[PDB]
Amino acid sequence: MDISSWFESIHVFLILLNGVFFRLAPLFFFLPFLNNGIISPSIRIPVIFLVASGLITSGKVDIGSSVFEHVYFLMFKEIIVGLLLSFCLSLPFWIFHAVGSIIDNQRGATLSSSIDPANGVDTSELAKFFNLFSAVVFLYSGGMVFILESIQLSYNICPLFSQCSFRISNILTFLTLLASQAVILASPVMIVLLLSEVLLGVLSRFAPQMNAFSVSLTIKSLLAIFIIFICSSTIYFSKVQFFLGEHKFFTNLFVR
Amino acid sequence: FPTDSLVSSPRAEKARL
Amino acid sequence: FPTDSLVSSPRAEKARL
Amino acid sequence: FPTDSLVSSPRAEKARL
Amino acid sequence: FPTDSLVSSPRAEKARL
Amino acid sequence: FPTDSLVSSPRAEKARL
Amino acid sequence: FPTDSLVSSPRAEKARL
Amino acid sequence: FPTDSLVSSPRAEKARL
Amino acid sequence: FPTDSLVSSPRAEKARL
Amino acid sequence: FPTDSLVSSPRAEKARL
Amino acid sequence: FPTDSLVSSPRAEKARL
Amino acid sequence: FPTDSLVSSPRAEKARL
Amino acid sequence: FPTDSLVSSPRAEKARL
Amino acid sequence: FPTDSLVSSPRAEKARL
Amino acid sequence: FPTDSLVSSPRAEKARL
Amino acid sequence: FPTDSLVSSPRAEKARL
Amino acid sequence: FPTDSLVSSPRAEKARL
Amino acid sequence: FPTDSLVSSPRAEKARL
Amino acid sequence: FPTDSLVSSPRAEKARL
Amino acid sequence: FPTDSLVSSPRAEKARL
Amino acid sequence: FPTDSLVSSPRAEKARL
Amino acid sequence: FPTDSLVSSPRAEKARL
Amino acid sequence: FPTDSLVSSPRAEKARL
Amino acid sequence: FPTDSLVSSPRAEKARL
Amino acid sequence: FPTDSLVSSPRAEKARL
Amino acid sequence: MSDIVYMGNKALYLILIFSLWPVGIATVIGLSIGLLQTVTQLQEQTLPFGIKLIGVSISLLLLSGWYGEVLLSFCHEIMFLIKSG
Amino acid sequence: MSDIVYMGNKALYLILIFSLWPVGIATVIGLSIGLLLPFGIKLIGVSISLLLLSGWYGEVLLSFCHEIMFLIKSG
Amino acid sequence: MSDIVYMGNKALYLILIFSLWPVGIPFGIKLIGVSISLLLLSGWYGEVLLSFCHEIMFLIKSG
Amino acid sequence: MSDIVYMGNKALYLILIFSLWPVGIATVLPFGIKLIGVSISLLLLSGWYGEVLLSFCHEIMFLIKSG
Amino acid sequence: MLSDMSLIATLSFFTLLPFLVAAGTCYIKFSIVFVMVRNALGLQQVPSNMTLNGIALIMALFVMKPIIEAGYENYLNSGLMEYKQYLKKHTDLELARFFQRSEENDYSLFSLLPAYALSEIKDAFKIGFYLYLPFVVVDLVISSILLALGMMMMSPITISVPIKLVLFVALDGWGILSKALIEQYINI
Amino acid sequence: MLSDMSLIATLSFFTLLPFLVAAGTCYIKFSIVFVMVRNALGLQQVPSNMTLNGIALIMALFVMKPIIEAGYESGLMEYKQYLKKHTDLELARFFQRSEEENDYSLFSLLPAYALSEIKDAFKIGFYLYLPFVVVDLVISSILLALGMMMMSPITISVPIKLVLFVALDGWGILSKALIEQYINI
Amino acid sequence: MLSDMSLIATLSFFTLLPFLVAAGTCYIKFSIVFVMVRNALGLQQVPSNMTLNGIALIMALFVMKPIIEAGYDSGLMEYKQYLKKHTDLELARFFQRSEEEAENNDYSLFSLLPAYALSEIKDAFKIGFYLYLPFVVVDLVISSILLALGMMMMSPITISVPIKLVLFVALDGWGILSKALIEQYINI
Amino acid sequence: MLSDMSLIATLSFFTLLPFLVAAGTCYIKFSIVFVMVRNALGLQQVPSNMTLNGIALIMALFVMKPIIEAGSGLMEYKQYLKKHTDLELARFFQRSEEENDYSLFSLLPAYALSEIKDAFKIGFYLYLPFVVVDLVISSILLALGMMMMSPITISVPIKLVLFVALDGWGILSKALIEQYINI
Amino acid sequence: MLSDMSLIATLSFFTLLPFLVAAGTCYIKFSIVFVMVRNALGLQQVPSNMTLNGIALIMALFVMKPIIEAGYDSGLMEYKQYLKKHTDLELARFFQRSEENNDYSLFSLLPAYALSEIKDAFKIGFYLYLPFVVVDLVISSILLALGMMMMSPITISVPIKLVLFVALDGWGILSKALIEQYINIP
Repeated sequence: MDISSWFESIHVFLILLNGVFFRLAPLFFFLPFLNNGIISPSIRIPVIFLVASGLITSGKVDIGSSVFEHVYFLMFKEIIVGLLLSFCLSLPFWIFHAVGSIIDNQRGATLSSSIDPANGVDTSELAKFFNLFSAVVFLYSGGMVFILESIQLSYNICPLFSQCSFRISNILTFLTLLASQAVILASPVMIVLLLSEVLLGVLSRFAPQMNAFSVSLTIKSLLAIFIIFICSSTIYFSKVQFFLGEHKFFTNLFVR
Repeated sequence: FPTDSLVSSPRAEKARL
Repeated sequence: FPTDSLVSSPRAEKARL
Repeated sequence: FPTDSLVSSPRAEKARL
Repeated sequence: FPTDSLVSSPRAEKARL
Repeated sequence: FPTDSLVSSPRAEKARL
Repeated sequence: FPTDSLVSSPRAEKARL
Repeated sequence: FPTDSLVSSPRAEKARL
Repeated sequence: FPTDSLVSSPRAEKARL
Repeated sequence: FPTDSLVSSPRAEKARL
Repeated sequence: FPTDSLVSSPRAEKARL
Repeated sequence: FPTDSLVSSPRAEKARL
Repeated sequence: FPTDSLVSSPRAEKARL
Repeated sequence: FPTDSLVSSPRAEKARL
Repeated sequence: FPTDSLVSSPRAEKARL
Repeated sequence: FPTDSLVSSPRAEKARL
Repeated sequence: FPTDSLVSSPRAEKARL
Repeated sequence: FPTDSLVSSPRAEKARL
Repeated sequence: FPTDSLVSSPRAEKARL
Repeated sequence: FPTDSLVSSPRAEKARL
Repeated sequence: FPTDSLVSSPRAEKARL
Repeated sequence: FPTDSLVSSPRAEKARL
Repeated sequence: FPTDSLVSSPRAEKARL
Repeated sequence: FPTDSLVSSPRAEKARL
Repeated sequence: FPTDSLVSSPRAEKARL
Repeated sequence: MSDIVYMGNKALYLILIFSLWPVGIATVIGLSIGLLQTVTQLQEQTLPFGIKLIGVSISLLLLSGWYGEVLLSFCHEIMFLIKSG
Repeated sequence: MSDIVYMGNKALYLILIFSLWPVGIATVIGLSIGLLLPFGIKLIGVSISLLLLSGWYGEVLLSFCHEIMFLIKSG
Repeated sequence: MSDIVYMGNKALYLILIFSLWPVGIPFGIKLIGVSISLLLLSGWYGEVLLSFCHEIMFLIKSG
Repeated sequence: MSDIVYMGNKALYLILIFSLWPVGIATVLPFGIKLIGVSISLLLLSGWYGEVLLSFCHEIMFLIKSG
Repeated sequence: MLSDMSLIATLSFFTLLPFLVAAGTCYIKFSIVFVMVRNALGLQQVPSNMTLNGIALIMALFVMKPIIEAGYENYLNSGLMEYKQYLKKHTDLELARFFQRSEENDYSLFSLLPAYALSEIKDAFKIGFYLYLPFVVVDLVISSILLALGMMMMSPITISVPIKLVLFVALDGWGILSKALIEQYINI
Repeated sequence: MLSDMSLIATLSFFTLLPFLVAAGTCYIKFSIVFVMVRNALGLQQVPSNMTLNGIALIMALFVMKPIIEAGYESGLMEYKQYLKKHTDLELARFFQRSEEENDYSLFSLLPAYALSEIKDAFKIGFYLYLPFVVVDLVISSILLALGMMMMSPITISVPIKLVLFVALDGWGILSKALIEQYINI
Repeated sequence: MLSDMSLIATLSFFTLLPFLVAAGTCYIKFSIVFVMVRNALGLQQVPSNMTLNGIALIMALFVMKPIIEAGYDSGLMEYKQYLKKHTDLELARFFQRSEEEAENNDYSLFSLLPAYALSEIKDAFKIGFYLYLPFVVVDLVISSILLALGMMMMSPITISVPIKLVLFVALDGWGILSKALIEQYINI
Repeated sequence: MLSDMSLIATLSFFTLLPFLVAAGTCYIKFSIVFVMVRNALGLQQVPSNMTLNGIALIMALFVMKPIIEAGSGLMEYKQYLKKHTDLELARFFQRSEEENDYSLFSLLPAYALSEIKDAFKIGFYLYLPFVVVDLVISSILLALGMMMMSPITISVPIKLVLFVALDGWGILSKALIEQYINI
Repeated sequence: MLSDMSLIATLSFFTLLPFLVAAGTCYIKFSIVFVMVRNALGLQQVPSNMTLNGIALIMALFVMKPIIEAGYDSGLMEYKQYLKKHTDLELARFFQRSEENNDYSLFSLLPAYALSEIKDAFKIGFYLYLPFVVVDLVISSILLALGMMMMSPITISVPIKLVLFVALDGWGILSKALIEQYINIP
């Protein structure tokens, strides 16, 4: 009876769904809008599986010929590719979080934890605000379509049932790329606050018996927030620049 | 809308244009 | 609404326009 | 728009062209 | 409603308009 | 409710209006 | 209830009105 | 009940009124 | 009970009243 | 018992009254 | 238990009374 | 047991009494 | 597109070329 | 066990008493 | 494009080459 | 075990007693 | 591509070679 | 074992006794 | 690739060898 | 082994004894 | 390949040997 | 062996004995 | 290979030996 | 070996023993 | 090897012995 | 133009406005007390902190109603935007 | 909800008045010793002030807590 | 209550007396004096703290 | 608790000895001479400080091995 | 009524009802918004997630009443078409176009439901970011004041919570927010 | 014994009983207030949240005794009256309008009661936070004026807050006040 | 074995055992005191919280052994007597008034357990306050010494931990604390 | 093979196995010592707790090898406890429980408290050289005049190089296991 | 497939994977070195901690990829050989003696490997902290020489260190050096 064939087809479909979920979960981790602190575990998994089902039924998933016998190599390849994809897609949020954190450190609110790594202020608020701002701007500028297209490209480059080789020398530059972008973006605030505290130091040099630390903290806070406000015109296009850069970057990671 | 000023929000710029 | 000289004040801009 | 503008913006450059 | 005070609440602006 | 007060509460402004 | 007080409670303002 | 003080307790203000 | 001393507890106020 | 002192514990006030 | 003591524990006050 | 000394243990107070 | 402010946006470089 | 010491361990106080 | 400028963006280097 | 030295660990006090 | 410079990303050295 | 030395371990005190 | 340079740049060392 | 030297290990004290 | 300087990569030492 | 080096070491003492 | 060099390494000592 | 305070490794003491 | 005395490498001490 | 960016700039603008007066009073007090200490050679840091505390407390006490009114207006605007998002 | 702003004003004034006495006496000691190790004297002064005003602080704070409890009794 | 006030006053008095002597007895000379005072009075400090803790333990056991 | 007392007194004496030499040299160009003197003193005595500290660390490791 | 096949289909559908509701209704938006607001207040576990989830479920039932009625009238005793129309009304065009197979009205809820879920997540996150603004304003003001006073060893978390609670109470918070959400999802 | 379908309804109600309690009784206010007090004291997880939830559940049972007994001997009307007298009717009317277009349906009363109770609990929490915030700021000011730029006040404010809450009697008087507001009417 | 209804009763009681212990069996005092000592010593995760909970549970079981033995109406009466011994009766009477509708009866079980729990929490906070005093004294003394030395950016908590630990070792600490608590909660 | 009651006992023991290990074996000592060392070295979370806990668990497994091989083994475990616990506290708990052959219920809390106290003592012993070097660095910085310079950001390299020269973790683990081994 | 017992073994091994990686493979050294460099820069959160942990995990997976591939079994002996290659054998011999050149056991080898990796990581951190300590000392000395002594070089030094480190690309060369020390980059 054809019911047996139906059961076989459904179970094969479920296996493929499990594979796509294997690839998608790291992406669902390194993403600060569907972060696992705002979506319940009883809603996250069905959404992930529905996305996987839509992707596979749309015919945008590439499958080879089941070349590698042992499934463990396939599993670890899928895990590492998922981690690489998540890192590629989390770069704008991470770099803006870093910008916020270093600006907060410049202000001095988290300097207590900078001195003592045990206590103080180890949680930043301006950094979280910047992270949310960048996340929502990316999301409403076409983020979901770009993420899905990146997933499709990842499937295209390294298909599910094949072995692919990576560029180590090209994936070892992620950390320096992140740091460079953060320092580039936060350069105005950094230089303004540094010059302000240098000038206050000169004032203290010409004013011997005076406490300059509290005044420095106050002026740093005010100047930092003013500069951030007047700098809210150089943030939008960076999202599109990150679109192009991350797309070509993730393209140039495998032995294509 | 004087040109030599502060931030000059985008509505002012579009009004100038 | 002569000149803010430091802020935007959208109501002021719309009133000027 | 001026030449030595206070601070560049995409609309300023697009209008410059 | 003086035109030059410390605080310019929205009610003050609406009243002046 | 004097006009030359530093900062007036919403009740003060509404009464002055 | 002096009119030149620094901080006035809402009860003070209501009594003055 | 002298007035040369900051925000006073409700009993003091009510007694003064 | 004195009145020209520092801030006192509500017992002092209710005894003075 | 003293009437003018730096500290007025509640026991002292209740004893005075 | 002199009244001129800098500090006075509750036992001291109760014994004085 | 000096009477005019600073804070003392309960043993000292109950011994003085 | 003056050469001063020796850092220029990509639009400036593309217009230069 | 001489007196007038700043601190007094309970053993010293008990021996004195 | 100049040669002695402090900025040598990759697009500038490619254009110079 | 001299009593003019403040190093008076409980062994010293017990020995003196 | 003068050698009196900084890190000089691999494109510069490859072109000089 | 002396008695005019600095702070000493309890072994020294026990040996002295 | 002068020897009296700043950064080693392993490719530069290979070229000099 | 010395005796006027400052605090030493228990091994030194036991050997001296 | 002067190894007396700070910048002496392992390639430099191998070539010097 | 420096019997009076003002430092301590278990090996040095065990070698002294 | 020198002995009064500014920087050495296990390579240097092993080769010198 | 110098047998003095330059460097005292365990090997140095073991050899000098 | 010379009496460097800065800090002796284990290989240096073994060769010296 | 990009309602999200508009709201972000509005929030930063409100931040600057709210934090202007207390921060300014604190830095003015600190500089004045430092100059006085330099002139009369006292070398004490407790006085500026105490007077700063008094001034900041008084200013924050005085500005509470206006702060609340502006914040409530902003929140109502946000709710209005939510109604037709 | 004027009671909320009233409570905020009460809290601010209480903080200011509680910080007034020890910080003020520390400042007085500092200026007096600077007019002609200041930290030791300052600490002795603040410790004495805290020892003297401990009961007053406690009773005032307990009165405030009782007032808050009365407010939340049927609020 | 009674014992709470006594313990608070005792803690404040301990703070006062512990801050009294080492401070009350040339930054390098000040540092070496502080070190000497700590070395000489360490036993007394520890014994006073231990006696205070024993008072605390007695108060706990009494309940 | 003899070991505790010995370790505490030894730590205090080590602090005293370590912070005695540079303090005596410095406290007992407005700033360059002092900086270079302190630096050369510390550099000369750095090896001795390290050896003493390592010996104390070996002693405490042996003590905790014993009990 | 349900002889031997409609019974199997109905039981299967009711067994998949939890996930179908949790990934194909308005419950996702309400749950995400409530969780994000609760986290924006500075609290972590003060309101239990059971309460917020129950409120979200009740609101989802209120929104889904017409389609539920139509489905009960048709199937148990046309509803699929109404559900598809609802998804079409509340989805994003770009996501559905992507989920279409290839080669440049979107249907097949099999390929439309993921688009609806992603659109709901995106909208809920936007609402949460909108609601985060006044609270982050309070936090930054408190941080600036604390730094101005000279104290830096204490985080503004201790003082931010009462002020955020006061702001939310004065705004009336939950009632007006729920009214706004229901007005957004009910126009007719 | 019991009827067939009535048995199904009773089993369904008992299955949904924990969620109905969590979103439909005074347990919300007690739980929120106790968690707020715990957070205000500065402790992380010392009060053993199981204990606080158990106390809140017992207090909720004490509050719900009249309505439960009234329904034990048609208590649905009594439950509706309780909700109506302990909620804001504007939200209930809005949810009623969310339907087709003084009945106050039970489904329309639960969200209104839940949101109103949460708002009231947040107000109570704010009223509770004030003395502890005052203590923290006072001790921080004293430490800073003393001359110390370190030693965060949160390592010293815990004993002071604890002794203040002990002198106030804290939990007992707070629970008495809450239950007096709710049931003593 | 056991009857039908008695089986249900005992199974329900065993099911509610963790929450019955949580509502108060002298375990609350031990757990709170141990966690407060851990916080006071400046440690955040070192004493392995599960270990403290285990020793607290063992002590609570030792204290509850007379109740269990005298149990098996006898067990309920002995438990009520123990509660009345270790509670504040005024709150119990208040809860009796709240439950029923000033009297003089033995007591009510449901009206006595929350009173015992709250009294236990109050006593636990009292003992915690007693315990924190020497540690805060040591912290302040070290901070004063560091400040008088001249250093302004040296965190006292970096160096206060060894002194606090050695003081607590000299006091013998945990053993004496457990003895004090068990002597509070034991007779004779 | 365990049909009726040995099966229930085995399942219960395995359910309580992690708690018994954490509160009845030597794992507490090693875990506390490692966390104390990490805190002393001025590091927030660099040696993640998973690694230290795994090392402590492996060392505890090595220590409990004779106890495992004994299993009758209950008496051997009791002998080990009495060997390494404090007998006075066990006697006091026995007196409290009742009204030679110390009870196992009495032995567990006594052993736990003794291990905690010994771990604190050895942690205090380990803290001393790091405290000394930190204070020396702070003092020399004060002498140079860098009053506002942070000593924490500059003493971490010295602490780390000292711990490396001491060989640190290897010798510490050797000392701990030698204390708990050799019967 | 996994009929009766290999299934249990595989499930247990997969469930113990996090702890095995944390106390086992090269993840420890990379994580510790990265956190040490981050602390040496003077800022606690310049990169996100999750980012550094993920990068270390990816590098560890790349290091273990040849081991897994050679396993195809023989993977256990390959892992033993790797552990022997990258640890001190004296500590392993001591642990094995405690248990009771023939061979080595995993139980006697894992803690020794972990301790050796921790020691090497701390050595690398100490070697790397010194230039940034030098920059901080230089800033403090400049401030003292100019006369202004109440300023805090903490806020001044961090931007300088950050800009230098990102300008000379410290992270990329550091990662390349570490993974080259462990294996050969293609």
